[PDB]
Amino acid sequence: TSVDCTAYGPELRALAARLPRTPRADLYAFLDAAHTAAASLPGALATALDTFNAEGSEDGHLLLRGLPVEADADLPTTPSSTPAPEDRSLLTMEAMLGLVGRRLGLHTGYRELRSGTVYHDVYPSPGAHHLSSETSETLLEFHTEMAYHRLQPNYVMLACSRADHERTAATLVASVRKALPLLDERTRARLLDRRMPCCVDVAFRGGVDDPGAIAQVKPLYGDADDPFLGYDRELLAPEDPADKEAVAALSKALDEVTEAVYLEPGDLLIVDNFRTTHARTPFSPRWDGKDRWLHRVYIRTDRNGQLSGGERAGDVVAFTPRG
Repeated sequence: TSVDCTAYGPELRALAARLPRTPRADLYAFLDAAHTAAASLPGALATALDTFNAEGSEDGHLLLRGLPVEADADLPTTPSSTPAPEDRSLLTMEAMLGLVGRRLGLHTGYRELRSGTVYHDVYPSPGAHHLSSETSETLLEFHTEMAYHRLQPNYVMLACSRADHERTAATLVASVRKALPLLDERTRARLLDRRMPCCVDVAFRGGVDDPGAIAQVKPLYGDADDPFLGYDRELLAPEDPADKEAVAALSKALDEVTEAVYLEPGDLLIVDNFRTTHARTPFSPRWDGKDRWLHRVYIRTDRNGQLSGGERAGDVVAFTPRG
């Protein structure tokens, strides 16, 4: 689902100007300012966000196009490392992630990931691990983000400050609502609410006492007529022949319903992480200071066990595997 925000430029630039200019120096105050400002988002944008937040969509994502973004020459050099300096001045796409993010829910950091930070710069880095956002030449395979984490976020938001030079990197999404109809009843029944072993990303490894402590992921769960999805192409490890068969059918159906989006500066993609897997195709970095640069945040909502009380936008949570 897409929303052309070009006409909202003036109003959005003004809302961004309401926010503290050094976000990380007091991130709780920054996100509180963004929440108050979110109540003034242009009506059609606010309605699209609230509708997506409550209902999701058949295609599993909400793409905002044409948000205000700095001209290329007016942006800093593309980052070469993580974490970001706490003194970094606010970028317009970060302001948009603050506004749009708080309209949906609570920004959340993960202790073991990206130094426990909340705003993550996504840029290519040499020798990247194959499951990493730092990849470029190799395809980043379809996966639900942190499917194995008890505190898995409802949304992953990606805002583009710079696209790759040749604009070849495409962000791919596959929605369980489009894939499900392609599966037969036997396959759906096998997957629904069925726990299967799942490895975790690099950041969360360590401390696994035995095979019994390995995370367990239900590939489909919830309402049988409109299930949530948990899938990770590389990490999910079905053991019985029937489970493998079922996961392979699910993998094929997701491939068959793949939708591609080329993020350009000013674009902000909201992925429904409980119903949609995402991936990114290959691109070749130039290592010239102007490589692809996205900003990523994770958003928790009141849906399914993400919150237990007292949480604030800006909190950083620790790891607990599902199971």
